[PDB]
Amino acid sequence: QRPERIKTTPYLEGDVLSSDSGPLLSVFALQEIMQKVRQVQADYMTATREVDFTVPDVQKILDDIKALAAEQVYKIVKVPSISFRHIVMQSRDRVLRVDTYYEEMSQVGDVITEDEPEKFYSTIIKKVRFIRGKGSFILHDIPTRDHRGMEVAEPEVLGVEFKNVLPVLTAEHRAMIQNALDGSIIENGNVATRDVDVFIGACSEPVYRIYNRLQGYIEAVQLQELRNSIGWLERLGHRKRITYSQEVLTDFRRQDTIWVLALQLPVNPQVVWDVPRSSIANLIMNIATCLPTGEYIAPNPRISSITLTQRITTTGPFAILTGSTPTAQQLNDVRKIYLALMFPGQIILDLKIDPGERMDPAVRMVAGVVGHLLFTAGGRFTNLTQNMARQLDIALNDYLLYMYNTRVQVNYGPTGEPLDFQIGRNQYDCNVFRADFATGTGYNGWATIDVEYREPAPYVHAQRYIRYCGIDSRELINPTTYGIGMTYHCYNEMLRMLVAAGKDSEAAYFRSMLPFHMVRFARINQIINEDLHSVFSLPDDMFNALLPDLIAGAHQNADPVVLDVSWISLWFAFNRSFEPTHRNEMLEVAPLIESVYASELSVMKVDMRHLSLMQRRFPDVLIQARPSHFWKAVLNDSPEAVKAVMNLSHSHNFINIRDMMRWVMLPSLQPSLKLALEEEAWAAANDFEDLMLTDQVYMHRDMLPEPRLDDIERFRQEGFYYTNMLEAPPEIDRVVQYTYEIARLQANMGQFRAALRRIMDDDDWVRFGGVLRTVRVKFYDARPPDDVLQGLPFSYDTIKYATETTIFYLIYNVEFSNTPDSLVLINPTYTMTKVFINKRIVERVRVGQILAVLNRRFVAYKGKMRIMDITQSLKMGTKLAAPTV
Amino acid sequence: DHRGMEVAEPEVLGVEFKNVLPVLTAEHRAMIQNALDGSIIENGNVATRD
Repeated sequence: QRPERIKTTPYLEGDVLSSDSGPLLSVFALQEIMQKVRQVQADYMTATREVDFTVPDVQKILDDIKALAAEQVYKIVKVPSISFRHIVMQSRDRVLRVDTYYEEMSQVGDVITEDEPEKFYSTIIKKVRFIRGKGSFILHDIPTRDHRGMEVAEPEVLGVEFKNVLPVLTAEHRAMIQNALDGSIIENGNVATRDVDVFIGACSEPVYRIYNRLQGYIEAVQLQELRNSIGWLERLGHRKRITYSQEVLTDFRRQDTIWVLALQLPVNPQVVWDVPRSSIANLIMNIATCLPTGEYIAPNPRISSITLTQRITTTGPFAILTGSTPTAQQLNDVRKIYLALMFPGQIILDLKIDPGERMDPAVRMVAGVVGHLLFTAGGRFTNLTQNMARQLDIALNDYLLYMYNTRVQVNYGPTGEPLDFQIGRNQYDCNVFRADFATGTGYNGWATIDVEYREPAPYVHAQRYIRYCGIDSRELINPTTYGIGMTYHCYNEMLRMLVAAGKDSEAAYFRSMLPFHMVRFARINQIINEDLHSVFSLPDDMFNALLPDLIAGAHQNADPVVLDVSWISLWFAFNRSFEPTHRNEMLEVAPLIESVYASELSVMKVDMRHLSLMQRRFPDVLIQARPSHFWKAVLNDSPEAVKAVMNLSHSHNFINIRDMMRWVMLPSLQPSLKLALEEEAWAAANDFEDLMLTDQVYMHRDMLPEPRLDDIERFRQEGFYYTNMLEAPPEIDRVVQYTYEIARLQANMGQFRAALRRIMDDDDWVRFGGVLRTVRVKFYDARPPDDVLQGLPFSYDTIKYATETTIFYLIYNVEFSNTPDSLVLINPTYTMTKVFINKRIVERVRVGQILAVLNRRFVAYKGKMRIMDITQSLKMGTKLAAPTV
Repeated sequence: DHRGMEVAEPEVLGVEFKNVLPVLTAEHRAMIQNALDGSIIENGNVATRD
């Protein structure tokens, strides 16, 4: 199926040894990281917090991100909420209404206390998700009816309930209200093919604000935004070289279907790379969605042995090493070496000194040669530590001086460093094979440009093309040189030195394995810049600073993972190839999985951005608060799939207070449907009076009003009642201002009860402002008990400054046989608590304006329309008919 | 935690006054709590470590 795997000559055709895959190396790499930190913490006296190291199921995590793409933040409903109610009384033709949105806003979270700061943040988040979850509907297929030629709507789709008003209302206003119910007509409803329903209604302004943003979203987010997203998915498949079917996408929209698109496919890749200490978590997600399943191909066995007649056979110099097998421990070390070659800067190797294992001394000296022509310590990236590259130069110094043939001459240098001599008859200077991390004089990348830039990438953050040993992946399609001149500089100097030291039988081996060597790096290049190109890859501003922060030893936030290999694992990784067979299963669903993950991080950042300012707005509430409280609060009201990706390296326990504060200040947001529906919900809560929380609560000595009634019907008609709710707050003069620091000291000095009563006797007003309070609304007919009547704004335990207050309405119900002095007593009953709210909540308005609240232009869809989501169709394997210019 | 800055708990200090707090007067008990809230924790730097 591919032009590069057509194996004509039987050179590259060899035996299959083992296999590997994407979803297997992802769980293997996290095991080898967490086993190392659980090993050094068991051998030494370590003193830290107990952090459990469990290896999470990666395949369950990637499935749960995919199930989140099928979520629907909107909902389909036929009728809106109730949104208004009326309470009847003794009066006819005069009632009082109740906006029942604030009744629903009363019992949302818990009571705000001045000692639990984490419970304050969860009370806020529970309110805003209640606003967004309620005001996000479509209102499809409302019921209507007919009246005298015009189309009037059924009264159930109006947001007023008045069914208790009719059996007490007079027969004159029954017809005066019936013209209004037949006045809620359908606008331009007497034309067919309308395809929509327009009517007027009543709903509260904090929820109607969400209804405008969702309805305005579908007007602007349509086919052209699907046109950009599919056109971007063509360019990623244009690079990754996937095959297409003969089926293209046509932009034919039906006349009865409405498209809703919740995501955007060009992902801002900075959003993933601001998550604190997520450098290892981005690596494991890169393996699971991009590595293809391959087989380790052993080289052709006729390279060593050439059989002449029957019993005459040429034998190799490493006859003992080629006929060995890797044990099950060492095979897990070959899978580390190819895991460190595919991810160039991010994974670095070491040596793993082990006293239990006893090897031949010759396998170390042979594997000092193989390390010098397989790895890379050049001027751009490194595959191996400053210590691992030091024990290879000593292993080369010992191999070049243990001469089992006739000794060649050697002239040492003035220092004592390894490889400081001039071996050979013609005195090849062996000084150039010591590791020099600024130029890479020994390993690959000596005279090679192994990082090049040639085209703008689909993911804008990773533009580089890794080219191991200066070889393109197009030297398997159209080769440049012959089958003998396939040589590069870092290998060729190793051969002409190994001949000079008399080891020209081993040099015959490494020369005859040159084209097998170059083909392997020509397939690693076809995995790095062709398959492992995701948003989870490393950006260029972190890749370029990996090596120059390794030499200086400075601190870095993209610190590499150090893994351990063995000595013989250097040899067994030489004679393998990893030629991939099948690409990864979830490669096509990959960028939709990245899109949901980047979008859910965007809505988490906004929920911490607004909560971080509450201390600078109400400092008297949050005394014992810290930035880890809203970090703990909004992570509870978040999907567990996105939380499981952020804790892939158990970094939830290793974050200090100035790292989570750095994430909430980094500007990078991925716009989607939910963020366009969340930021509108936060805009409706920037006053807190729509959250039933206020600071303007007063205390003022005032008697319960005893209406000295003389006419029974006039007292019955006018609708007499009493509430503690002010219509307007008192003046700035004549009042006394208290706060938390003043009122707390007066309780400890014993002057809180005394100095407050002197204000109550001089007929003044005291404000307890500074903190917030939970406010409820109650209704009573007879005399309410003491807590409501004298209910103090504070309490005792030494005081509770933020006690829950209440709003009570006392409807005076009178009968015929009551004395005018019956409700007049000798000694009055005072009330103290008086709260102002600045909201139209409970207003006593006559029945001429009972349905004057119909001022909301609702827009509804007809029942023939269809509402379908198209977010699940943003796969990479799709192609569209009309290409994007 | 207190007012957005960090303070130390009273047992982290090297004194034990738990037997004198029941006898001590309520006027000075609120003043010894305010005196206890003055031991702020400065951030330091020991070989480039927090």
